[PDB]
Amino acid sequence: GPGSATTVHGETVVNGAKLTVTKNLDLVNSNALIPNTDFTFKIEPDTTVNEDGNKFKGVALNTPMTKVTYTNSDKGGSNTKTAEFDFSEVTFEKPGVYYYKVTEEKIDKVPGVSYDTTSYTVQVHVLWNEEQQKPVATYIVGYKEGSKVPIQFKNSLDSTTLTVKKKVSGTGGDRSKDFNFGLTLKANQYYKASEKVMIEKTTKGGQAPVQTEASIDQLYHFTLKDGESIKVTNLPVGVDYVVTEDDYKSEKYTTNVEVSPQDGAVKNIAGNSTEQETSTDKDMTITFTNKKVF
Repeated sequence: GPGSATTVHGETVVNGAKLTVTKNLDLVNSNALIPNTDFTFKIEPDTTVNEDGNKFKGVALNTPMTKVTYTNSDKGGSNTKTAEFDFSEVTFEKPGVYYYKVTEEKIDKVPGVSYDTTSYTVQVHVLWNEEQQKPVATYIVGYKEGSKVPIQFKNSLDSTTLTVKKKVSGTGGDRSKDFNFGLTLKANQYYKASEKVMIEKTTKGGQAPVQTEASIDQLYHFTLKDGESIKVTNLPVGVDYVVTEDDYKSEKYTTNVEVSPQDGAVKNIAGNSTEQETSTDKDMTITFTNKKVF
């Protein structure tokens, strides 16, 4: 090489018959749990092409779908995964640019996931190869809306919060009494047993909010005084749950429950426990009112 420079008499080889598809899972809550699921990608001959001497409709692949898989254990990781399409076995009859469309298939929709609807046009440049004595997929160019770009799909993972509050009313209500509660989050296919969600308890005085963890499929015990709350801060969407307060009728309390989703319709339950609710993308506030009079 010139002076102190170092000369490499060739290059790193790129496989011009293979196309990488990248999945980026975009978390609205950076602490979100990662659901067990696939993302599927399909490649199809582009029908919209004007078939002249150089441009061709793509030749259909034998395996026109590929996928990436996510599991609960990916949490904390990069949340980027790759798959690949292979064009090496595709028989091209003549040199040309062969056009395909690459999309993400939203077949099994996961609660709280927003699916990328991007459609990439992919040009497979197929050049005559003197060695192999045939037309060969030589390089691949993909583009979205007027820039040649790596093929990436970006799916968004939303999650939610559940806030449980205690309110004491009546002239007989003890505002310094601790009421006992249980929270159960039920496991499903997306989020298995023992995965943990984050819980913050706020008390009304000088102490800062306290952090704890609750396991899916495991009863979580907590207490609340009037005007205190807990908040599940990274509750996944699609998760069934029950909140119950102990029975305080023998201590002369009446208990009612208010189930209030953010922009939704408030729900009043005379009694002691929520139904089995299912978490949605809306923040849920559940208030237990304990009333005592003379």
